[PDB]
Amino acid sequence: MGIKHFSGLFVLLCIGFGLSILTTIGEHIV
Amino acid sequence: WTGRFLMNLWAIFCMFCLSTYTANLAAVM
Amino acid sequence: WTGRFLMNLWAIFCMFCLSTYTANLAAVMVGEKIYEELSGIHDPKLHHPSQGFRFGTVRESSAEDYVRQSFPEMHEYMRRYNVPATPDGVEYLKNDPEKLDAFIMDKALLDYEVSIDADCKLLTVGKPFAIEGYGIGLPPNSPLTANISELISQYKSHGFMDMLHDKWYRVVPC
Amino acid sequence: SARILGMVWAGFAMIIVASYTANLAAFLVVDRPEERITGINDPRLRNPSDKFIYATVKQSSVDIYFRRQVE
Amino acid sequence: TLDSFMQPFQSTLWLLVGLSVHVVAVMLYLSARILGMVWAGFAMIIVASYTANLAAFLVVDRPEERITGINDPRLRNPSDKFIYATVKQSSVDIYFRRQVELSTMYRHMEKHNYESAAEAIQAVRDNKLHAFIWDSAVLEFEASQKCDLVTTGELFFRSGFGIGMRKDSPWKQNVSLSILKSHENGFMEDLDKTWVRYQEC
Repeated sequence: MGIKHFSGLFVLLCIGFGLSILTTIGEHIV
Repeated sequence: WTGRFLMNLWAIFCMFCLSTYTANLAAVM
Repeated sequence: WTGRFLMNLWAIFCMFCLSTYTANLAAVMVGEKIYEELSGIHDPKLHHPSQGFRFGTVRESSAEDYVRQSFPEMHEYMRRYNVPATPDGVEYLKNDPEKLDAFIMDKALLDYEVSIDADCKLLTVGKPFAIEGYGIGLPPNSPLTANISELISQYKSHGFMDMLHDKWYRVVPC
Repeated sequence: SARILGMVWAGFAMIIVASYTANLAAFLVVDRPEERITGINDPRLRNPSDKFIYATVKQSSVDIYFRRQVE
Repeated sequence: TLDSFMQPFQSTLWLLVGLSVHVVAVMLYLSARILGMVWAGFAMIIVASYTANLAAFLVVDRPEERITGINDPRLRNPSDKFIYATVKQSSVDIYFRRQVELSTMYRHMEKHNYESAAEAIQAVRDNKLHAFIWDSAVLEFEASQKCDLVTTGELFFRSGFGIGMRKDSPWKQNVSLSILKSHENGFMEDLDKTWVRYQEC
């Protein structure tokens, strides 16, 4: 399950980074 | 003082939790 | 450059050391079985005295008379270590504190008296030396001096001792 | 000597933490008491103790048969 | 010992960690606090997982090698990695054609088989077979001089090397008397020390 957990962690990290970038872009003009 | 004590307590709790998690992961292996 | 190389070397060394320590601890906690070790009869552990051990036997019994008159240097080094009976002997060693630490007595009784003690604290050690053999003693030339002989030979050859020897010397894992 | 003492103390703390973690993991792996009694040939069911007083209703079917076996 | 670090396929984990670190650096270059916290947590979790996996791998060691007895599990269905050879045309073959239960056992002993002790014990060194079945004293001796292979296992099928004598021969008793009086008087042990066991091993 180690590979599965690592893939899940990577997916969660990517989603979090994308959401943070979008929020920062939105608040930059806000 | 208060902040240092709170940080130390949080560190101790986190270390205990990490040890417990590692032990559980080893046990489930 | 130099700082990055130093940091990388330090981190790699710390990680490898932590992994090695974890492996060593796993090996140390994953198994342990040592006890003592005796090679045989000739080992200087008892053949060469070392400040007064116990290694007792059974007074005037079967197997003491061997060391009575084959290694005639150390009978005084038994004398104060011979409790009379067998079973009180075998418990005289287990109920620590230490009172005795080795024991010389015929094999069969020993191998029985290790196999009803689930505490598993005991074990046969070393390789056999010398020999004896049990038997049935009869008066001076009674008529049944051979009928028993042929009969018991037939019994043994038949496959009858196996039934018994299974029935009693049960080997249960501790 | 402050820097050297601090580095040594940090190393000692890390070593203590690693040893504690190793012991905890080993203890967690070890714990497995279970082992219910099984049958007619068991170390628990071959010798007496005080923690295993087992009985049977007296003078009844079982107890009579369960007495003749000299073995 | 501790050498199979790369055998554990740690290369894939190292490559994944490197790619994730590069991705984190790119994202921080392109909010940085959240990504840094995520990377630190991932590093700690990966460290814990690597330690746990290393401990689990250290637990496994493929123990219980060698052999225990004649009724132990391995000696009842030899697949291809325990082709043990007796010494056909001996007493041993006869004793494996008269014990009924051992039938299946015997069958595979009539696969690859030898015609002398010498080539056999040599082949033990040649590392093809992983056993041998042949009487006691010869075995312990051979193990002693050619200190290459250690005896093992228990004993079975007991017996005794008597001294044979013709039926109701004139000396039918006195040899028995002398052999007993010696056999307790520390003689056989002396001879056994001086002839049957050596200490080069």
